[PDB]
Amino acid sequence: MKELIYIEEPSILFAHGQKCTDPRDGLALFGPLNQIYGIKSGVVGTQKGLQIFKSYLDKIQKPIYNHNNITRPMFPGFEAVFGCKWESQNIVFKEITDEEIRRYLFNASTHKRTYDLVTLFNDKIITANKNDEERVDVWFVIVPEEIYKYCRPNSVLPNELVQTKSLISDAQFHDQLKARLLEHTIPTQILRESTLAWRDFKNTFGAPIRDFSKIEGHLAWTISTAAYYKAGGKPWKLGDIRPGVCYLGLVYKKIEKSKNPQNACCAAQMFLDNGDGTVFKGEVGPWYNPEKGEYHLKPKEAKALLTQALESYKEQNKSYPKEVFIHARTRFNDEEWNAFNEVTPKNTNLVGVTITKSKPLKLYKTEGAFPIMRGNAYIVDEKKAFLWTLGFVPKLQSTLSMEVPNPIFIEINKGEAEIQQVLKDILALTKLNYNACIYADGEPVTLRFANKIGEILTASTEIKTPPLAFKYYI
Amino acid sequence: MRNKIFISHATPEDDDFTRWLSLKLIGLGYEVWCDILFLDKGVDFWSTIEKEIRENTCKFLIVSSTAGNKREGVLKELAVATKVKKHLQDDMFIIPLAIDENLSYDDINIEIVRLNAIDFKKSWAKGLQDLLDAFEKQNVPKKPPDHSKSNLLYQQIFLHDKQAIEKEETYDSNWFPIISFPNELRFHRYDWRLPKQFDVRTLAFPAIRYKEYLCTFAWEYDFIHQLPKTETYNGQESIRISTSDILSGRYDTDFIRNYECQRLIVQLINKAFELRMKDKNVREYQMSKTFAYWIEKGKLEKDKFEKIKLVGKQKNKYWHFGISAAGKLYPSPVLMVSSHIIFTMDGINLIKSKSIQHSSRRKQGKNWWNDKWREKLLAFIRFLSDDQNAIYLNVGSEEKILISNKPLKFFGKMSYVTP
DNA sequence: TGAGGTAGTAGGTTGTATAGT
DNA sequence: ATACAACCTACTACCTCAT
Ligand SMILES: [Mg+2]
Repeated sequence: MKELIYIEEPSILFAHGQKCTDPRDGLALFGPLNQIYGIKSGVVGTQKGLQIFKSYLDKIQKPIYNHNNITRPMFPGFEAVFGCKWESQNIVFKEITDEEIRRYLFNASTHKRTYDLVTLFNDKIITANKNDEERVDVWFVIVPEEIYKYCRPNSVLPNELVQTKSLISDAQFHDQLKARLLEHTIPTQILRESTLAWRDFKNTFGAPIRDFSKIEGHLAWTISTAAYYKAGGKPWKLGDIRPGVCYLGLVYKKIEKSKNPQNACCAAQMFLDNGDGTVFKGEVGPWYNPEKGEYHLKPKEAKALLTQALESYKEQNKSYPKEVFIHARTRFNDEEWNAFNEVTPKNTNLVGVTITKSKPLKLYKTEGAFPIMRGNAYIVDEKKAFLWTLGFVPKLQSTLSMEVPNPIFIEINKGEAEIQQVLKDILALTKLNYNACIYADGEPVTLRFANKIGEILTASTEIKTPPLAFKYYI
Repeated sequence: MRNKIFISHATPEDDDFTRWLSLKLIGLGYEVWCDILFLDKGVDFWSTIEKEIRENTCKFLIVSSTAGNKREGVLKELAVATKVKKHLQDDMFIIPLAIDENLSYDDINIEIVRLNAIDFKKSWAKGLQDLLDAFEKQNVPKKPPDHSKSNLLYQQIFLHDKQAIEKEETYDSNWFPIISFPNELRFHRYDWRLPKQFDVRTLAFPAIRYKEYLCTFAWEYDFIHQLPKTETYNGQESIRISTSDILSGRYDTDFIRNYECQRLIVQLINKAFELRMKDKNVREYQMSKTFAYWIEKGKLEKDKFEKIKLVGKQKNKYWHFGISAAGKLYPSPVLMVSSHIIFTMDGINLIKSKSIQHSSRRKQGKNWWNDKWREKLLAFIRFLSDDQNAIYLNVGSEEKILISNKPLKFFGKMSYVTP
């Protein structure tokens, strides 16, 4: 009968240095870590996209409740929560018209249809951003359903709507929207017309196609928290993070396009204690592996990434971090890590950590309907452990994983450290996701956004963008 | 002397708002008397209220909801402020807190119909500003704000009910430790007897092609009916590598490393499983990855095993608990069992399209909670067991793999009060 | 919340070396 | 020619977002 230790739930700190455990509750109680001058909000949608976007801004000024406001805290009202106005009176609109939608959307190719609406919005955005004397804090892309519907690979507009046959015989519109706006830094928050006005999008039966009455305030939590973060300040910080740690989340994405099936874009994201994050864009190499079904790096690119991270760290924090954890979902090959080793200052500790959500050690509590609460952990070795970032949470009286939770295998693949600290830190890192405002995520933010990030790297490959904070990459 | 800000309220209708008001007020510097904070146990519970509204209550805040004006307890709470409305002889003593977007004039109680509107309807913040800016024009007493008090409350009070409690609780894995492994693993230089073109997964024993030697826990003599002209193989010629070593890492041949050997046991284990379920009373669901094993309708009495219900019904489709076998060697060698939900519109004829199966699996899962998923699994593995303490898997006639039918239990001090 | 998309992982299907004409 | 190497492809359990 093995024994579980437990990890105390990390505390995230909000306004007035007061830290608790639920951002939803921490912001509601005190508000954000750095209160901000009011968000100027700019809109890039249909004339209808505005009224909907105005519907929400008016809507989230007043409180909006979830189905059960224990498992999901209510949303007091933007101004109450964040102590600043996200006003609907104050909108900076760049219109798009159905004529523009119809003209560019109807192309036979998805991609030529996709890439071009994307270029439409950017010009509409970039023209407003670059040319404008007036200043908008976040650009909100309010996507008519017609766009979301057809602007992905594998969605087939019928052969009886195409006006032009394809000129010849990636393609996700929003990620591309972020990626093309990537070179010139502008916060892009992308919303769907259906979501902001979901009761005005009835189905054939007359009920709404997607019904959100259960969670409507939770939405306001996710959007404003992301809205807030894009507009500048961060909602919160990690409450008790030891000084001078560096979290490096390793991201890759195979480029399927290349004839040689190893072109895989690479990156690293740098999290400290905030989760505002810094995405260090690495360049395109042979990282995918055929034999090993794995991602890896040659030293020379790898040294550049570590140093790009370290140096941008030192420019940010005036020293080299005494501890650097690199997270990825794969093990490290001894060459790639010895590449990191060299770049590193002599006394900084470099720790490689492999967070694999394999399917191991599903733990079923013996008595009761609820599963093990989150923070339970199983330590296999001094090096490898099992962490439950999912499972029952008392301040929510809900399980985070809605079924029986899967812990995450955590192995200090390379470097040495105290697995207990590792577990702790990693439990700490789930808390930093500013965009999806929840109690905690399943993944630490280091690796949380990889797959979404993975698109945005490959989506725009010509650029050589500077290291950037998350809001640009979100 | 009188300092507090007594809040009068309907529970649980206005709890969301009163908890927000009080706490935003308490952290702003005010003293707020609210039923929300205490856990009263006296006959003076009401007198406590009365005593406090009587003497020390500077401001009466009443939630002006529909429920609040119609609530016997809030109407009784209101009774005193008016009674004490005169004593103080200040007009703004009572403050209706209009949080309800839908108050008809008729609901609002007459005393407070008259008074001025603290508009929590349009935005909770503006009115927080209005309630305080009202608290500026008349000098209601304040301390310099310590939000630390604010959430000392929240964290101790509200979260009192439910948090991590120093409790003991055990949890059962879905890992089922292998018990006994064949004393050796041997490798047969089968040579002319082996045919590479042949498939051995109808060889009723776990066999695989590794280099030009033959890998299994079955002793060479075991494949006869489907493998002729092999009485020609020296019993000696074959490597006989000590299994009790391979787990350790004691075995590292530069010809093949242990990492090679550990991977090799698994296909066998999972095959030993896949063959065992050929003959252990369960129809098999095929997913591409590996097979899932769901007992058919009626095999257990009234579709129950050992008091558990491992086959049931959903809509017009029966459900049948199924399991899978991953075998993993590390840290401790175990058989992993992931749980599944197979589906059949009728007792024993499997549904065709997984799209229905996916939607059903999701639909039926909502029903099962941690208690339920565990029992059914445990029982399913209790089900298969071919004796008191374990399962048999048949690598061969004299060689068997024995897996414990009850999973590693983990005991953890620290758990939560079940709601 | 939930209709989605993603990430494991096996393999059978498939694309490359060997080997002999 | 095949005797094999290394892919690629369903299928499913989870987990996320044009949230
Ligand atoms: Mg989100």
